[PDB]
Amino acid sequence: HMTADLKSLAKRIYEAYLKNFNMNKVKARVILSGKASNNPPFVIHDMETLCMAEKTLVAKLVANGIQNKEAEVRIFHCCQCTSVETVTELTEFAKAIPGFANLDLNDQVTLLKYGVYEAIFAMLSSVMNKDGMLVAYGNGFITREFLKSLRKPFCDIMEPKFDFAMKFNALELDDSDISLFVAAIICCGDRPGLLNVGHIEKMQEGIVHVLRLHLQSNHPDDIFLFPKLLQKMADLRQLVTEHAQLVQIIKKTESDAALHPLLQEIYRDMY
Amino acid sequence: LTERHKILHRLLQE
Ligand SMILES: CC(C)(Oc1ccc(Cl)cc1)C(=O)O
Ligand SMILES: CC(C)(Oc1ccc(Cl)cc1)C(=O)O
Repeated sequence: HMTADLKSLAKRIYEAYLKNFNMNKVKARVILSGKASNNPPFVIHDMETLCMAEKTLVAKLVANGIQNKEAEVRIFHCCQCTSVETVTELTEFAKAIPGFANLDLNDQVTLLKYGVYEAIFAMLSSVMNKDGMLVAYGNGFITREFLKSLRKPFCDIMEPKFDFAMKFNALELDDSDISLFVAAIICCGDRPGLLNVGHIEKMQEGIVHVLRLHLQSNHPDDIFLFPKLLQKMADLRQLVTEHAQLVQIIKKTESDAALHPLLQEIYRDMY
Repeated sequence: LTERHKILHRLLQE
């Protein structure tokens, strides 16, 4: 059962999550359901609407050397910028997890290096439905079919994330569940190269324990929701392993698809 | 391992 120290751990993880992530599930579902506004996001569903959307982003695109690259390269330059922002928010989120900042700096780097994209793809589900995903802070909606329509290999990047997201979203998690889930992802004792594995495993056990009790209380009828989420954690590691492999393939065969430096150091020597 | 992750390391200390 859930004692006071455990409720407090769950509360500060939930608060750290609401503070650090501009987009979260309650905000995304309000946009995607369109029940708070008859002004829906601009839909990007083909090359013409992409180019319309990019007339808005012109100064940013011209900021880098991106405005004249292939559409596939422009799209995933913007997706990278989003990833960079989320890594920055996840780093702040992690430092607020009790015990994370006490770790050796090397272990903090390792946890984030291997954790952020598992967390990214888990939280990405919040802004996805079967037909597309919210972009540009919820102001745009880029369709699944348009992403599938791009040329190889750029058309293979997102579809597995949609596939994960549809099954993940069927669990009906709310932000309080997701914050603990993401905290469990980050505080993973398995990561290659970790030094103080005993102490991280200890930290993970407490978070995963709170996750389990929180789920049993918040979703009492879904008896095996915790086992289901354990499996989703395994699925995310495999999702991320394959994503890293695709990023490596693109980095070798695509002269024009540069990697942001922060993501470059995340992917370097990953899997 | 921190030489190989300069930006991450900077955000963590920040
Ligand atoms: C999700 C995303 C944007 O995926 C890609 C795709 C293509 C490239 Cl070149 C780099 C990254 C990421 O990893 O941040
Ligand atoms: C809409 C799309 C596909 O992606 C993004 C992502 C994040 C931001 Cl902030 C702006 C745009 C694009 O403009 O190509």
